[PDB]
Formats: sequence, C-alpha cells, structure tokens
Amino acid sequence: LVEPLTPSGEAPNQALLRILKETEFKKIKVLGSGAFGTVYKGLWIPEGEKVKIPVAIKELREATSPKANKEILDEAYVMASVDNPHVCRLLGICLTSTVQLITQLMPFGCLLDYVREHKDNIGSQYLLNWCVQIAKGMNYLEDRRLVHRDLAARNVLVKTPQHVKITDFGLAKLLGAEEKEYHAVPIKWMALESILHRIYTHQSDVWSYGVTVWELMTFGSKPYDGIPASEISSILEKGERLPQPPICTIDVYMIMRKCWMIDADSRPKFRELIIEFSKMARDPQRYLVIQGD
Amino acid sequence: VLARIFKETELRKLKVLGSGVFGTVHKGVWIPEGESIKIPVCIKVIEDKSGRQSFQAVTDHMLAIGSLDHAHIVRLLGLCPGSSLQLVTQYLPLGSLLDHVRQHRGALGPRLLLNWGVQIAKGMYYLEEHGMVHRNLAARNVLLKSPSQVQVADFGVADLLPPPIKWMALESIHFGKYTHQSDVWSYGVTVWELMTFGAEPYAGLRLAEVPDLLEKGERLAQPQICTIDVYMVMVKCWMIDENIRPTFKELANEFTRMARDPPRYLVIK
Ligand SMILES: Nc1ncnc2c1ncn2[C@@H]1O[C@H](COP(=O)(O)OP(=O)(O)NP(=O)(O)O)[C@@H](O)[C@H]1O
Ligand SMILES: Nc1ncnc2c1ncn2[C@@H]1O[C@H](COP(=O)(O)OP(=O)(O)O)[C@@H](O)[C@H]1O
Ligand SMILES: [Mg+2]
Ligand SMILES: [Mg+2]
Repeated sequence: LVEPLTPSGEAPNQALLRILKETEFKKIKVLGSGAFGTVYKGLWIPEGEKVKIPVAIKELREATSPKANKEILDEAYVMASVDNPHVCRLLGICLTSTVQLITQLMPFGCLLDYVREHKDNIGSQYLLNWCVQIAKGMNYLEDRRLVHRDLAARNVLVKTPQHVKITDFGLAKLLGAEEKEYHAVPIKWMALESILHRIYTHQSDVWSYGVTVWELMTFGSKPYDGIPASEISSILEKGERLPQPPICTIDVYMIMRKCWMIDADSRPKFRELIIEFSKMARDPQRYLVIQGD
Repeated sequence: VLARIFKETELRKLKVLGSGVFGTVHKGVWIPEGESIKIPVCIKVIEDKSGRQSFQAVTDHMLAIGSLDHAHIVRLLGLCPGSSLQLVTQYLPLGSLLDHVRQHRGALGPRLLLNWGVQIAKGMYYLEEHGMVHRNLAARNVLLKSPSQVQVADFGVADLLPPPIKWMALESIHFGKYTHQSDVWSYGVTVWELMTFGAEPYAGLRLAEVPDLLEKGERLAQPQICTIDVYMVMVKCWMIDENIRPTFKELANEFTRMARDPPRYLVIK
C-alpha cells in the first residue's frame, strides 16, 4: 500500500518560482496588447531589496477560462526553468484574478520592429551576430528538450543592439526522454509537417529559424505576403520557397533554404547553425553585401 | 456506512487531549450497556450553540457523517446526542501527521511524503463523491493509522455549529462560502505544511494581514525540498477563481504520478 516505484532517473526541476504581490511593481506604459492579454512596461521594487528593475508585465485577459491559464502556467513553468544569456527568464509571477508573468524589460523591445525602424543603419556584422545568438539560444532550448513552437522575429527581444534573447513560450512544449516528436498557430513560419500532420520537433523550429533569418535579412519583410495561409502547403509541395534576400549571398540563402527542406532530418541542426554563422560573422562583408557599412 | 448511536452512560471521558475551534477532544472509554468492558476511544465534545436545542436528537448531517467509511478517513464509530454532541472515533496513538513530520522531518522518505499527499487526496475524493464538505482540512486534522497510512479527520464538523484562517480560501474568508474547491485550497496549504515539515503558514504575519495579502497576489513560498512541479500543484490549489482549481481526482492522480518517482519531485538529503 504504497505506490510502486518505476524510477525515471531524470533530474529534479529545482527552478525557483518566485511569487510577488501586485504592490511590488507598478505599470507605466503599454508595450503590447491583443486577445492574449496585455504586456506592460513597468517598475519592480522587491520587498526590503531596494533595486528598481525595469520589467515587462504580461497579464492574461481571459482569466476565468481554465486552460487559457493552464497555458499561462505551463508558459510560466518553462520560462522559470530556462537559464541562458540568449533566452528570456521569468523573474516571478503575481497570482490574482489575473495571472501576471513578470520578466526583465528589454528597452529596444521587438527585434522585427528594430530591423524595420533602423533599416539602413544596420551592418552585416550585427545581423550575423543576431543569427548566432538566436541559434545559440535555440540550441540551449533544444538540449533542455523543450520545443519553441513559435520561433519568429516577433518573439525575439532586444536587450542591446549587440544582444538579443528569445521569448514567448506560450506554445512551447517539453519533450520527455524517448519523446522525439510532439503531436498537437502561425502558418507561414511552420514546417510542412507541422501544417499537414501537426507534428512539432526540434527540426520544425529549424524551419521557423530559417524563416526568421529571412525576416532579418529582408529587414522585417512579411513572409509570403499576398499569399494566404490556405494555399502555402501547396506551394511548398511544388517546391516553392521564400525568395533570396537582396543582401544575401548564395551561401547564406543556401543555408536558409536548407532549413526549409521537406525531409526534417536533412535540415541543419542548431549546433551546425551556430558554427556556420559564427564562421560567417568573422567576415561579414564577404557574406552580406550591404553598402553604407 | 451505518451510523451507531450511544447513550451517555456508555461513554466516559478520561483525559483531555486538546481543544480546537469547534469542539474539545477527550481520550475516553466505551462501556456498553450491561457490560463491564472498557474500550479506549476518542470522544469529541461539541457544545450546542443552536438555541433550538440542536443535539438532543439525531439530525442527519449527523447520520451523513456517520455513514461514511473509507481507508483514508477517520471512521465515526458512534455519536451520542444531548446538550452536548459526542463524536466517538478510534484512538490513534501515533497522533497527527503535523506532529509526525515535525518530529522526524527530513528523515521520512520522499516516497512517504508523496504517498501521504496521494492518500489525503483520495480520502478527500471519497468525501467529495459522497457530498461531504470538510470545511477544516489541515495537517493537524490528518491522523496516522499506520506509519504508512494516514486518515482525514474532523470532517463535516463545521456545519454542526452556527455561521483556521490560514487554511481557508478567499471566498471562505470574505463571504463565508465553503465548497469542495475551498477544501482544495485547504489541501494545498496542508501539503505545504507536510513538505515544509510542519511549518506555520504565514508565520511572521498577523491574521488580519492574510486575506488581503492573498488578494494582492502573494502566496506561501516554494518549499525548500519542492521541485517546481510539486509547487505548481499547490499554486493551482491557491487560485482565486474556484473553477480553475484542481479537483481531487486529478490531485490524487498527479501525486500518484509523482509517487512513482519520489526523487525526481522532492529533494531531501
Ligand atoms: N483519533 C484521535 N486519536 C488521537 N488523538 C486525536 C484523535 N483525534 C483528535 N486527536 C487529538 O485531539 C487534539 C485536539 O483536538 P481538536 O482540537 O479537535 O483538533 P485540532 O488539532 O485542535 N484541529 P481543529 O480543532 O479541527 O482546528 C489534538 O492534539 C489531536 O492530536
Ligand atoms: N520584456 C519586454 N521588453 C520589451 N518589449 C516586450 C517585452 N515583452 C513583450 N514585449 C512586446 O510584446 C511583443 C512580444 O510579446 P509576446 O510574449 O510575443 O506576446 P504574445 O506571446 O502574446 O505574442 C513584442 O512586440 C514586444 O514589443
Ligand atoms: Mg507573438
Ligand atoms: Mg482536529
């Protein structure tokens, strides 16, 4: 009369989930809004600790539906579990009628917006570095066996022009040992198999990565604009992919269309991507032709 | 599942064990009609504050309480009506779970802790499936039958009296509303007691400060031995909206899932 043991032999998750009261932080301005809820920029002042920390406060709008917040609590779980310079970490949550995730603020915010507003003051060596940092972040996410099912430029935040991080995690799912695939959403960033069969893997996030780098190399252009979510499956079956960005050389575009291969194993790994983009970043003007540099 | 009725002369109170919020518990004895045998029992005396002269006859909030039996609840052997209501149960010498975890602390296995979580959960499930609301679940009210078996006590006692703050849900504090999910809140606090090895909830604070503190978003902090996965459970227990909170079926099942791997979810050395 005890439960019989079947040990997993996996390490305990000793992530600290800090809980804060709403009076510990103030809301200054709105950064983002939608049906998800609202992201605020505000100031956190811990109790007895006197540091003032610029923070983003994400608050969920449909408090009452159970799994809107089941999804918020999974999100909070993941964000509290990760630890990496290129992934955004949870600083704690406030439990009220409304759940409020609290993260460290990133002054320059969305990276998509950044490569759009600053279109022509951006050299090759910033873009390649960004690609490297994102690949590193996704590599860390990969070896913690969680899949970021929503990798895109929208979801990359900018701490400094030289330092970006990864966010969201609202769709991100954890894979157990001998859980290679996830069976379950932004259609123009997903792998073909994620559209056709709802399968998500680490190799699907590589497709998302390719589309992301394409967004960056086109300075925040819209993927397949004018093309609706309805038909893209078909275009991908005809072999049609995203166009070669004007600044990209044949090698860079080779790598990104390599991310968009049908066979998911034929696609590069984040390890590989870190290596190759680091190698390109050591001589940026040879791989990206952007003059004004 | 059948309620026994005693007469007042069959019962005798030997020593006071302690008093709580509702009644006073005596270690006493049972001597049946026309017999000379003394059988050690636990007699809880509840005073009649109804004014209608409540307890002279068996009501069936009373048979309802008396008609419940489960492996992980304290069975009510019998009741005795009068000016004071007397609830007779088994005398469990091992005492409360609170005192046990306080005395042995980390020395108890993580398997034991997770399992006790499960047991308390299935006891509460039995109670909820039979429409019984506890209204006073705590570590002090979980007694040890065996070194490995625990039982839920003092259930249904609260609606014997007319219309503990640290184990109560917000709606209970604000509006005197008690639900099975308020019992879930209480369960969460109880488990917090368990895995902190008998810590006092909101120690530094004062009773006045607690409900508002809750409404401002803060909770009982993550226990030192608790993985994020186990603390997440207590967290969802302490949700403000009731229908978000877990049910006892799920609580039992997930603590079972954890019990099938004690070291992955609790870290004690
Ligand atoms: N079946 C039992 N066997 C042994 N001791 C018991 C039993 N039931 C209750 N007690 C003891 O009774 C004492 C006080 O009773 P009581 O006041 O009803 O419980 P409590 O701990 O104060 N919790 P509560 O009154 O519901 O807020 C405690 O020290 C318990 O250990
Ligand atoms: N910490 C932050 N610092 C700056 N901007 C942020 C921060 N968090 C979110 N944002 C803004 O919100 C958007 C990203 O939030 P995200 O988590 O993707 O919301 P959702 O998950 O609802 O899409 C970006 O456009 C960004 O400008
Ligand atoms: Mg988004
Ligand atoms: Mg008691």
